[PDB]
Amino acid sequence: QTDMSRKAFVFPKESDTSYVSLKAPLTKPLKAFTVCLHFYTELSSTRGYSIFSYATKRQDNEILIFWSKDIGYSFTVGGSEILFEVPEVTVAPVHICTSWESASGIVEFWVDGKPRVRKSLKKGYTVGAEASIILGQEQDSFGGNFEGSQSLVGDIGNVNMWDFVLSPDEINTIYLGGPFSPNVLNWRALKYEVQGEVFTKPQLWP
Amino acid sequence: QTDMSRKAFVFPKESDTSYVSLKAPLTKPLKAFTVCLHFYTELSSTRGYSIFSYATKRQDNEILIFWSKDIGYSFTVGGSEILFEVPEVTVAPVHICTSWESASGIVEFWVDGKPRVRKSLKKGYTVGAEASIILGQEQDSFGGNFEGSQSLVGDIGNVNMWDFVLSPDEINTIYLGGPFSPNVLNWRALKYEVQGEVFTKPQLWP
Amino acid sequence: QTDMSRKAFVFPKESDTSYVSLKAPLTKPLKAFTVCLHFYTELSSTRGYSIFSYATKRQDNEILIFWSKDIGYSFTVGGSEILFEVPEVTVAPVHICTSWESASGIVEFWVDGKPRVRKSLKKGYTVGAEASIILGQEQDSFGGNFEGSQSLVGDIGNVNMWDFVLSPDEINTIYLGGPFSPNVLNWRALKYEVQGEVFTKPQLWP
Amino acid sequence: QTDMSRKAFVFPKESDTSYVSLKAPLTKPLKAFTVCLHFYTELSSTRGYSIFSYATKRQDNEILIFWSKDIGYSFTVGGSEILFEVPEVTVAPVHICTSWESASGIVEFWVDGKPRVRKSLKKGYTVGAEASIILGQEQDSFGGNFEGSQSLVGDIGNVNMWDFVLSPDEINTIYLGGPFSPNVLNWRALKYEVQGEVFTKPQLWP
Amino acid sequence: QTDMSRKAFVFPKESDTSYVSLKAPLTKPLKAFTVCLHFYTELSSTRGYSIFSYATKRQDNEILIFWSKDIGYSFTVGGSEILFEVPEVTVAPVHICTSWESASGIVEFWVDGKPRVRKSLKKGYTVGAEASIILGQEQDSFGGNFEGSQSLVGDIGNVNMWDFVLSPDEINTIYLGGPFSPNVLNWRALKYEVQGEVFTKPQLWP
Ligand SMILES: CCCCN(CCCC)CCCP(=O)(O)O
Ligand SMILES: CCCCN(CCCC)CCCP(=O)(O)O
Ligand SMILES: CCCCN(CCCC)CCCP(=O)(O)O
Ligand SMILES: CCCCN(CCCC)CCCP(=O)(O)O
Ligand SMILES: CCCCN(CCCC)CCCP(=O)(O)O
Ligand SMILES: [Ca+2]
Ligand SMILES: [Ca+2]
Ligand SMILES: [Ca+2]
Ligand SMILES: [Ca+2]
Ligand SMILES: [Ca+2]
Ligand SMILES: [Ca+2]
Ligand SMILES: [Ca+2]
Ligand SMILES: [Ca+2]
Ligand SMILES: [Ca+2]
Ligand SMILES: [Ca+2]
Repeated sequence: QTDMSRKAFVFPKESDTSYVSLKAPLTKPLKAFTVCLHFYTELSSTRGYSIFSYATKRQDNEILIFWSKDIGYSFTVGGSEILFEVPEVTVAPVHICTSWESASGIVEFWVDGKPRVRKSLKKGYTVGAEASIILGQEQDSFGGNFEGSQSLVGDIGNVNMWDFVLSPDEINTIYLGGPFSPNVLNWRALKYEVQGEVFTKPQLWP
Repeated sequence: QTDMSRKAFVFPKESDTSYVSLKAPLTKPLKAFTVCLHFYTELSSTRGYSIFSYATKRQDNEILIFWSKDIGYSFTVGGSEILFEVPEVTVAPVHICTSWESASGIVEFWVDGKPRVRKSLKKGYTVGAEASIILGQEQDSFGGNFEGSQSLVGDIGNVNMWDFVLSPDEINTIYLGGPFSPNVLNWRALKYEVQGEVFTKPQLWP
Repeated sequence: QTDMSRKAFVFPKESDTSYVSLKAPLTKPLKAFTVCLHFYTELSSTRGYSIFSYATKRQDNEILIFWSKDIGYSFTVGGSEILFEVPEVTVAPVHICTSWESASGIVEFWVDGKPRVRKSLKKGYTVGAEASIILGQEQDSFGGNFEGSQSLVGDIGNVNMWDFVLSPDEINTIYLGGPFSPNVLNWRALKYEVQGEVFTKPQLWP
Repeated sequence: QTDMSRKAFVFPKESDTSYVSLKAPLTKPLKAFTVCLHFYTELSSTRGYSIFSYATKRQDNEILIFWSKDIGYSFTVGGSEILFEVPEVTVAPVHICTSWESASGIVEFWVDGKPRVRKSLKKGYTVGAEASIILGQEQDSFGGNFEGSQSLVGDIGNVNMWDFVLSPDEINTIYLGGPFSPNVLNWRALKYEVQGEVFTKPQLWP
Repeated sequence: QTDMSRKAFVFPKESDTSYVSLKAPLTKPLKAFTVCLHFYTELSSTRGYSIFSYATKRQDNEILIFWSKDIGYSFTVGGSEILFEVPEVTVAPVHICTSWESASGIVEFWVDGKPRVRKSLKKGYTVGAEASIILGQEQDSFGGNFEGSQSLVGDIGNVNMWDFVLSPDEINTIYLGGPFSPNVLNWRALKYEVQGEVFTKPQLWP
């Protein structure tokens, strides 16, 4: 357990061996979830990068948040991809929240507290519980097989994960700075593991 | 009767068989009306879509609100079309109010509480009372014959219908969030019928 | 006498025979004046139109306010024209005030409470008193000879006329909505005459 | 002495013989000064014009503020010119303050209370005391030889001149409209002389 | 010791021999530092210029802050360069803070109180203590060998240097004018040496 309030992981330069591993107390498979986080990078105009890699032994992309240059945000659960197009890209810290529900397949994508339209993806699916969560790298296998061209170079922090779907009002308090209690991943109670060239410094965003 | 406050219909993906059917207790033909609603979609840059389809046995487009790509808003009553051009299109939730009067033919179109100029359309017409109201699809016949390329993909809600013309001051309270009583269709007392892949989730707009 | 507060004239569709005739209790010829009004139309990008036509038996353009497409506002007194160029045109309600002085020829043109530079026009002239004032059409003769391509299609209201020149401080209150006592044309005590396809509905602007 | 508060000089139309002559009680030559004023004109997109002409028997451009079309602001003291480039030109009232110091050659140029970078001009010079100050025309000789193509057409006022350099804090109060005491030219105690077609009317700016 | 509060150095015109030399009480080599300053110039659109030149006998570019036209900000420590690209350049006063850490190589770059992403540079380096600090010129040798095309023409002031890395909260107060205490270079206690055509005048920014 570590209180990571006001701190953030920083990946200074592109690398093949830098990443942090988040550990989750999972026991039941997920029928829905919600992931929120902050990050800041200039790469969005040069190439793409991995933002949040959640892998399983049977599926290297169990749930992945990815930025594809010139296209926008890429959101894939269970190997199937959906896109949230973004034309104008301005370099600044950004806050994303994204949720998925099995019973309906609806996926919500919030960017800086403002919601994007709702789309479908993997209706009826069930996400694996025994996962490997990695920041700063894209997983091709369980916790391994990283591509350096998918590295994240910059700051990442404030990651929080639930096992249900957050309502608009809850998403607002999360972005606005209100008190929320995650039940999967908690920034204020993080069990993590550092590997490679990564540092912990005060966060740049408010 | 269903109180749909803070809830909205969501059509996740393009489809040919998804729609909700609103039921109206009409007895006299309409000599004027006013229709208001919220909706949110990214389609406006890809194609056009149906926003509100009100059909009669003799006229498949008794009153229709439609978005034509690259042109703007399309408003047709009794088969006759009038346009409200829109050059710049920004993706976000939008609130539309539109009214029509027979004695004058004047049509008003409000977008996010700001009015567009007044135009003429079907002066002296009389709208049919035995209608079929459909959301998420365009009607070519009484409650049927849907085109998939006219589907609405996204959120729609807060639909309310009167049988007279609302004054500017009245429209304001509806947009600003005040307490009003619709007299044709009431979001707070909706008799509807769901069909296909459609869901009811908390609304995204305030 | 009619109190026209909060009401406005609407010319829904293009026509050749629609207009209202304002009646003025004039006795002395005008050595200066000031005219203010609201209007709202989309025509500004399609063609030109007449906003306020003040005609005399000897001069069909005794004082005329006109929008010439691609050029801007046209202001002519006694047959002589002056232009206030406008490059960017955005469709929305607009408030114009315009004054003329004989002793100096100075003309002011205020748009939405913001003034344009001062220009000269017909120094020493004297405007006729026995006039015909028409809204929605352009006069080629005393109260007649309308051209349909000069029609005004939209809303017009809040027209008020003085027989002297209004100061900046006064113009401000008129735009902001303060109490003024006109002595030629008074919206709150209007003697007018309707003709053709014209209607009276609540005003759209605040 | 005349208090010209809230009133302004207006040059309605282009002319060769319209101008006002400001009279200054000078006795010592100027080793530094500061000039502030308001003005409003549409010419900036058509041609250039003279804003403030201070001439001597030996030097027709002892200190001149000039707008050169497509280039920006032109500032010349003692016959030597320096430029403050301006790319985008928007038509509205503008407030300029400009100062010069001999010991350093530093010139400051403030536009609407915001400063431009500092530049050099005529270090060690000494400005003549027996000058002719003219508004609305450009001087080629002592109080004469006007070029009509250099006329200023519009409003000008609030001109005030010191014999020292105003600090940033002081410039702010001058722009905001606070109590300042000029010791060369004072709007509230102006000894001037009108000639030609020029008028005194209330100012358009606040 | 000199208190330079509210004052700033001015380099009026391009020159080869104008510069101020800041003197620092250094004894130990720097394992990290942070530099903050204000500056204002129009050159950014014409050519590049030196902002802050810190040279050693063995390295003419021990730490240099430089603006390269059409590219953005150039930041080099120990001869190795890293870039913070800037596409749009608007002329106005600007406040920059920049820090470097040896243990991590992380460099932060704050512009007008807003941070750019974190990058790596010269991890494990050690900056020399016996340095020559120059403003307004670029050093090719210890305190000499200036290129005129690298001159800074405009205002510079409020320069402050620490020997550690400032946190986001500290950078904020420094931008706003907080009670910060530098321990290398202090604007409120500057031991400097002036040379050439440079002047000390009140600062232009707030
Ligand atoms: C199987 C879906 C792959 C999603 N994909 C996004 C493509 C946008 C650039 C990331 C590639 C993951 P990978 O490196 O393991 O192959
Ligand atoms: C008869 C008027 C048709 C109006 N129309 C708008 C055209 C703008 C793209 C929608 C088409 C209705 P439809 O699918 O039944 O033919
Ligand atoms: C005699 C001056 C005419 C002014 N004119 C403005 C031209 C800009 C399009 C309106 C035409 C008046 P008209 O219809 O009676 O001839
Ligand atoms: C001798 C310097 C002349 C400065 N000059 C500015 C040129 C920018 C268009 C105004 C011309 C003064 P002039 O009319 O007496 O010749
Ligand atoms: C050795 C690195 C040089 C950095 N450089 C920035 C280049 C961007 C225009 C300034 C040149 C220093 P110099 O004048 O001594 O050669
Ligand atoms: Ca993968
Ligand atoms: Ca990979
Ligand atoms: Ca149809
Ligand atoms: Ca259809
Ligand atoms: Ca006509
Ligand atoms: Ca005429
Ligand atoms: Ca001259
Ligand atoms: Ca001349
Ligand atoms: Ca160098
Ligand atoms: Ca050099």
